[PDB]
Amino acid sequence: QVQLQESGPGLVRPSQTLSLTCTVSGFSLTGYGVNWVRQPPGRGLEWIGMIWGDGNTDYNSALKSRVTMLKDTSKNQFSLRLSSVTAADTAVYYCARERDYRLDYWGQGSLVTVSS
Amino acid sequence: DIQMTQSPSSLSASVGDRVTITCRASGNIHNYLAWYQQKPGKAPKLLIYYTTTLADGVPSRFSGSGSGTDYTFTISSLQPEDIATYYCQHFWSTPRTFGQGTKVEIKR
Amino acid sequence: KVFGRCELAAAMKRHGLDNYRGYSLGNWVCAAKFESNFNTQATNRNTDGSTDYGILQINSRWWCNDGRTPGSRNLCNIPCSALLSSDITASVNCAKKIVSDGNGMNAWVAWRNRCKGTDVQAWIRGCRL
Repeated sequence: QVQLQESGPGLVRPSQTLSLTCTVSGFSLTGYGVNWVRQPPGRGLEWIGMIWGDGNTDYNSALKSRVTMLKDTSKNQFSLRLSSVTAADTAVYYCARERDYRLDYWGQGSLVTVSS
Repeated sequence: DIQMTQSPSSLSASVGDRVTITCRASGNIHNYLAWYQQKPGKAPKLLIYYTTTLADGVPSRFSGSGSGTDYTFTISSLQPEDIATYYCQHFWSTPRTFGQGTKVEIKR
Repeated sequence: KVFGRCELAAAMKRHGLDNYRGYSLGNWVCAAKFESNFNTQATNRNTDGSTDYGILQINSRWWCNDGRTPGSRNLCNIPCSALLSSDITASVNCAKKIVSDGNGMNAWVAWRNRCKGTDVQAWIRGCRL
């Protein structure tokens, strides 16, 4: 019963802050971690970072000073805030569950595009 | 930061053929390499982990061997249902990086 | 005696624990780390007749035998005395017997408490293997 579902805005004005949500189910928010990966329309898969089962974070050395990851054992959701988005932050953000060094459960993916 | 260098960028072959995609790691990833398959329109799906170990339900056509920095993934018999893009991702410490993925396709 | 992570990770590697039931070697090291703290002579008591034995603390009630514990089912079919050896063979086997499904690891308290959902790899990182 492992399900992930990303939700967020499609359109976002540049300089503004991107903030999508990933709501899980079917598994323990403390025994599994979650990775966020994005993919520009047409382009390849970029790994944005993760948040370990133990509440720890690790960001890709590029988007680091602008991505913040949060867990919320309340509504069973993890949050990704991408700050001051230029227009190459236009992509499909995924949220996958990490099971012992392998992303085995993936969300459906939500497109987010910055206008202008 | 261990970078992932995957080639080729795309290949074409006839059903029944063996195709091979490779991932050469900027540093030793210690067998912690994984391979996903992605069809247009949907998320990537797990195929192999820890270099050779396949996911559940995955067909046997697929395989993976490798060690150190040199890793390779093999579709032993290209079938119509294999046409997708394949990526690799290392899991040796963070951050992880994906290869650029190969786009497998049917010749003619 | 008290092994070394790399020292032990090596033996567990040699003993079929690497990616057993899809369980990364990190996990097998983290377990012994907290359960026995790398000591083969470890022995801990419970809140019943049970006494956990060895580097992987195998339980006197369901797994090994110590002829002093009520309801001993001895599923591993082995005397707890063979688990306090300097050879992790005996233990490793029995340990392989617990993990049955592919989620069998949850059995270890310490693993489930201070290993699941952590960078368990870190335990094997730096070992030559």
